Amino acid sequence: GISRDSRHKRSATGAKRAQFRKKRKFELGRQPANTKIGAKRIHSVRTRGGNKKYRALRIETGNFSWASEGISKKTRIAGVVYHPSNNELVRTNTLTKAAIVQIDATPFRQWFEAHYGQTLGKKSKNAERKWAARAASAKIESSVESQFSAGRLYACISSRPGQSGRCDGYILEGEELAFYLRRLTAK
Amino acid sequence: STELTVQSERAFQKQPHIFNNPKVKTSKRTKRWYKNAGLGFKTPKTAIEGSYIDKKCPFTGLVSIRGKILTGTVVSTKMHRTIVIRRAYLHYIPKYNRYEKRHKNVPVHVSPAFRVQVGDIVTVGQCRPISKTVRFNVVKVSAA
Amino acid sequence: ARGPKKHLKRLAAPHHWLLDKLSGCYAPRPSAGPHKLRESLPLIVFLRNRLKYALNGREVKAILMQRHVKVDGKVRTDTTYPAGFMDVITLDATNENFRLVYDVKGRFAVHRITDEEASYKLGKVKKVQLGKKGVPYVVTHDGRTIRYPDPNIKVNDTVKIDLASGKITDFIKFDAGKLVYVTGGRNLGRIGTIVHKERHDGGFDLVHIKDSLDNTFVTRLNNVFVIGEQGKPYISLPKGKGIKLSIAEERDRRRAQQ
Amino acid sequence: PRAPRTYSKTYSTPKRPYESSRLDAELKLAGEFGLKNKKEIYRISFQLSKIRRAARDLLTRDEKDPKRLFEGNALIRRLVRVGVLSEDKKKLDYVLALKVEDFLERRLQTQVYKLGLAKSVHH
RNA sequence: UAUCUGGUUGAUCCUGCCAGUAGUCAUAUGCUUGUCUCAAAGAUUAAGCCAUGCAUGUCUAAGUAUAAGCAAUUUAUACAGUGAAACUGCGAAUGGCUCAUUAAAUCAGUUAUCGUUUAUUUGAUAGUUCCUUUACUACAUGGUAUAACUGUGGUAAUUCUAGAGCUAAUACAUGCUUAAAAUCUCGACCCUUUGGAAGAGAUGUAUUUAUUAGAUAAAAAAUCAAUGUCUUCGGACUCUUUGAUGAUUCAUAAUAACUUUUCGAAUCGCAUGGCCUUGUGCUGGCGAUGGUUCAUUCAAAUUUCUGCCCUAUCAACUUUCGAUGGUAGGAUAGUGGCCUACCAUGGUUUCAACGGGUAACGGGGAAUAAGGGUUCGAUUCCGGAGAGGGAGCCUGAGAAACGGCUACCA
RNA sequence: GUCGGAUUUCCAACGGGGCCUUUCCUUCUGGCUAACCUUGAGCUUGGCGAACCAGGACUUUUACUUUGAAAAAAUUAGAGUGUUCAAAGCAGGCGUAUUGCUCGAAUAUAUUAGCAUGGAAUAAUAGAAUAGGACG
RNA sequence: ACCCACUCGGCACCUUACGAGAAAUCAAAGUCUUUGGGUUCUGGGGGGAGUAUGGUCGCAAGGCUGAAACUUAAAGGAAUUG
RNA sequence: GAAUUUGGACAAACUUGGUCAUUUAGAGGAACUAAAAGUCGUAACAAGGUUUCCGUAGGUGAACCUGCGGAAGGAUCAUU
RNA sequence: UCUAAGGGUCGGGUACGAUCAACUU
RNA sequence: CUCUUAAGGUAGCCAAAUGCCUCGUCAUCUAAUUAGUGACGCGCAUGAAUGGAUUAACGAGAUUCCCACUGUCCCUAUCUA
Ligand SMILES: [Mg+2]
Ligand SMILES: [Mg+2]
Ligand SMILES: [Mg+2]
Ligand SMILES: [Mg+2]
Ligand SMILES: [Mg+2]
Ligand SMILES: [Mg+2]
Ligand SMILES: [Mg+2]
Ligand SMILES: [Mg+2]
Ligand SMILES: [Mg+2]
Ligand SMILES: [Mg+2]
Ligand SMILES: [Mg+2]
Ligand SMILES: [Mg+2]
Ligand SMILES: [Mg+2]
Ligand SMILES: [Mg+2]
Ligand SMILES: [Mg+2]
Ligand SMILES: [Mg+2]
Ligand SMILES: [Mg+2]
Ligand SMILES: [Mg+2]
Ligand SMILES: [Mg+2]
Ligand SMILES: [Mg+2]
Ligand SMILES: [Mg+2]
Ligand SMILES: [Mg+2]
Ligand SMILES: [Mg+2]
Ligand SMILES: [Mg+2]
Ligand SMILES: [Mg+2]
Ligand SMILES: [Mg+2]
Repeated sequence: GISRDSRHKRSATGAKRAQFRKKRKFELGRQPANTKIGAKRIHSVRTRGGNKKYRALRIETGNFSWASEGISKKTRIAGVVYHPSNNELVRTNTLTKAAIVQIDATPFRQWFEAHYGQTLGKKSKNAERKWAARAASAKIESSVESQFSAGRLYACISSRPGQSGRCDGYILEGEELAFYLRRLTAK
Repeated sequence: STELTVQSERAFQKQPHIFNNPKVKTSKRTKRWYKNAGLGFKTPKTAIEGSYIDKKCPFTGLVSIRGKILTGTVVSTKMHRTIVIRRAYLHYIPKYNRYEKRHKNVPVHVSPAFRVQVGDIVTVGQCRPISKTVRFNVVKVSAA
Repeated sequence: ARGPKKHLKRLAAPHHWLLDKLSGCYAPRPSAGPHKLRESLPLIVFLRNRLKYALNGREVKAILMQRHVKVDGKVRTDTTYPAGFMDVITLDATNENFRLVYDVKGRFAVHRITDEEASYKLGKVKKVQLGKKGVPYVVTHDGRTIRYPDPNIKVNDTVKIDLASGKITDFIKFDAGKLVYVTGGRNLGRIGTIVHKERHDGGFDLVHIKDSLDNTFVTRLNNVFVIGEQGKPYISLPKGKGIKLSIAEERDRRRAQQ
Repeated sequence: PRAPRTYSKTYSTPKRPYESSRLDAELKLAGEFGLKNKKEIYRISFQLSKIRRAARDLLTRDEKDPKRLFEGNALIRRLVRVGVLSEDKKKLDYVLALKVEDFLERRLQTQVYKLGLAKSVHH
């Protein structure tokens, strides 16, 4: 099937290499998963040396790390919003590595209030003493406060769903965030 | 070089696993990662204070120089981040007791930290397959 | 192709086993074990062709199934178990103890050792790095791993292993002026009191070496085995002490007695 | 598959077929050594030649070369040991001029004649 | 063993070829053939086609036996003796054979994996899994189905098999059982300033993502943000923990989580011993099998530099639809235009690219040789490739397997 | 100078090494401080680091040639040895052969390419000329 | 403009053979078995044949590049005597 | 959890063209080699009875002849 | 039903932004 | 060799739109060809600005064969104005 050898396509000089060495299994490929959103369905793949590989399809949720706070949570995905490789993946809402997505941002909002408690968007003394200590850090950035109002966060998939069956990533911040927002809003 | 107006590609260009945190403020706003390639090759000043990415750079990328170290004269630099160098040698034909000129073209990836021209004598270090035909990486420029 | 090979033709086996070219197409292919196939004794060669203790492979097979032969104090019933450099072969019958040490000629020479000597062995340390849970370990040349080693142990040293527990009693640091034993190379089987070494970053570090008769030779770093501080070694050297007598004058020694 | 068996021919034929000079001489050699054919002489010529090819090799090498001294004494040891070369001639230059028949002299059937008991070589 | 000779004219000296001469692990064939040792052998044409018969099976003390098998142990009423069949576990990826293809391809020498997979061998290696984790609960151990077998049948036939009835596990599927200690999160109160608390949870390994450490040429002072262990709150201040490589985002460790959840022994032989509150009470040896991970070994995949025969009546080739490179991703055990999307216009060649031929598998080597060479290498070892031609794929650590399967063509 | 085998003080040759003749033919943090002006009564307390080491900025590039390491085994050359000789093969040989002893299975060749080391003649490259030249 | 002596370059010439060559002959056709100053082109027994075909150039004539089948033991060079 | 099925890539094979390479038929035309005492001439070798040959062009049964330019391998190394 | 590309006009002390509208692929 | 002209048809070309004999002879295309084409040449009676031999392109020019297509035909039938 899909083979990764190079005794096919032409040599450097442009010459064509003649046939040799009928296809080998250790030089194979397979076909893309094209993992979509919703109705979780993961299929297993028997790879070389056993080494089971999980092929994601129709996945639901993921583990996304808000880098600044050194935390991660389980949140959903709204859809693909920007894909550097092929714009076709965006329209079909296809999940790949480094495909910008919008996530649910719900657990993050309550975690922020649980951890900082000052405010986001818009009882016992054991709590605010932490808050008093965990002060001077509720000024994260003005470009993520506005995202919290709508309850969707621009996230990037840093995992390979086709290989590990999981969609993990991080929330865009700082320079990276300003790089995609200008690409998104241009008209 | 001309700094290639770094943020030009569709995907954001960054050094992997090099995180800058916006909560705190200090000097060196964008952290830069680099390494010394060893074998006495020095890390050029441009790589330290540049802005390029070139994840194949032997000083600021994910590639490592190991194996043969070669030398040749740059003969074509019309690629992007790649040059072709010519390595001449005399092949000894045993019957006639004398030598004959020969040459080869070794396409080598050139880091943005270097500036090269046709005629520059450059040394390259072996590394893992970078592209279909690139297996060496420009590591020291000896002429201008 | 399609998987590993399982036979070994004669004319392919390592030449230091001294196997005659005729008398059979195939040779004993060493199984996986503590030592490289290329430098390996295996017992069907040791017991039958060196000691003459058995006339066929089937008698060699019979001896092993009596749990008599034991390498490093463990039974090792297998007939093609690869016996390597400086393993100790102990036989209950005749109370005979053997050590595998290369002769001056680069062959595994029969070498009987005292019973006290069979109570330990040396292994050259190949790599020393942290394992899981931050537990440092070493790797000797025979694949033996030893957790919690002395931090001062570095690569290319040698260690004295109890051979009853996997523990180390002593280690000899790698320094110029230490007695060594060349394993592998054209100078195989020589002992030479290191003079110095070169760095040569980029691999294949060389070392210069000179025997008692003031003959200098050089071999690669991987082909050197320190066997203790100058003078006395920590193992019983075989007869000859690896001097590499030239063909010119050895015959006179050979003709000395006749 | 078994190790091939080395073999080698023990004789070489002369280049020119019909020399009146060579035909007479070899026939004389069989006359007083009782050899059946010309092959028993060609072999001695071949044996002598590979002796000289080695003998010539050592001489052109430098004197006191460890190769010549060791091997050169090896060759004259064997030639003397058989009796082909006289003891007084051990210079490795007197091997180069040995003779055709000195080997034929040390043949058993010749030596038996010399040690009586046959009263004719064909006996 | 650095050797030449016959043939152009009436005669001569040259150029020059024809003939002779010698050898051939170079074949065939003719005539002849007494002995000993040794030994090639349907390669050359047809990698043409094949009757028949063989060439891959396998058990110990140590997985499973109610044979409605065989004899007697008699130590045994459950078994422990031998032991067909069958399940299970391994192997069938080795070997053997051929040389069709193949001309920077294979291959030889030499590098790399800081670029990956590795059954097996050898050496090390899980006190953390009663999940509302105080009755959910078997842990002196928990379920299901089936073969063999009994019986009924079909077909002309195949190493074909249906329905019915039983029965096992190292088959399959579940499943608890052991110390602490410390740490970090939460968090009842005194109530307060210097603030500590009861109590709870988590804290193995494995997968995925993110973030932190993974230093280390030299010596002294300034006051601050606030003491910072203990204070004679003057500050003595040190211990401040840190491996390897030329080199790393390395080894390894820490925090946050994630998993549709891996592993963390419901297995077998032999000898049976010590402790008592002698109860089938508590402990106890030598092994076998399996098992996560790391390392080694047997490998494999890819890879560097250089090296190949005849051809110009082959001078340009490559990029339509991958050609050369960049970025991103998908795929792979992994690098890589391997593939896809976007972008650039590159890449080889008179130092012979590309195209053509090869009565071309490459080498180690073979014959002949003064030195130099010429010619051969299907064939005893190493390497590759193939199983009438093509293509795809299951099982497995390992196959694009063919004494495996599927399809097409013959 | 022992009865054909080696020593010395030797007249020579052959080839190496060190110093000087304007002849640095790179070096710092520290160790041996080393060869120590170190001397203590004729064997004593203290000289200048590579003669050995970790890191130093630098570091003119080649070709050549010497040595060395790798270049499977078989085959080739070749040491030894009774296969009765030999083609071969890697055996065997010596004992009072009652208990045993013991030598071997060498060595070399292995184009070219790659790696390390010494020479620096021969054959090429570059350097300080509208001096950012070197020392400072 | 002549004469004498000398010199640099050229077109040549006369005698000699130390040397070269198969020889006719050569001051280069020498310094080549005592075989190496640098370099380009061409040749490999006689015929078929400078033919066929294919390119390419030309208005054409024709040029350049250029085989194979086949057939043969001599073609040839320089001198000697007739 | 079987039959069946949507779409995808790998993709054998067939049909129809195209191209290239190798063998091969063919009326007829035109060469070349050989034998045979064929027919016509006598162009070459002697100043070969018009000196021979080269390039080019034209012509004629055929060897060849003729022009123009050359060469000596000429039948002259030579006229102060 | 979408996507990419192809423009005009205004704007810095002595690279970008705003507005408008084309059918071609 | 002969008779004879002002000179005896050259290079080319041909059963040609020029060939009587003729449906010439050989080959090809065909199941079968007075047709077509390629060859042949004693050509009733070709042939050189009466222009000769070829010729890419062009043609409501003349002719032959092949593929596609078809009620031209086998073999007719139906419908509309
Ligand atoms: Mg084995
Ligand atoms: Mg003649
Ligand atoms: Mg004649
Ligand atoms: Mg005659
Ligand atoms: Mg001949
Ligand atoms: Mg095989
Ligand atoms: Mg194990
Ligand atoms: Mg790319
Ligand atoms: Mg990539
Ligand atoms: Mg072939
Ligand atoms: Mg063949
Ligand atoms: Mg083979
Ligand atoms: Mg195969
Ligand atoms: Mg067949
Ligand atoms: Mg197959
Ligand atoms: Mg078969
Ligand atoms: Mg070199
Ligand atoms: Mg030169
Ligand atoms: Mg003049
Ligand atoms: Mg010739
Ligand atoms: Mg010729
Ligand atoms: Mg003549
Ligand atoms: Mg005539
Ligand atoms: Mg006449
Ligand atoms: Mg004439
Ligand atoms: Mg002539």
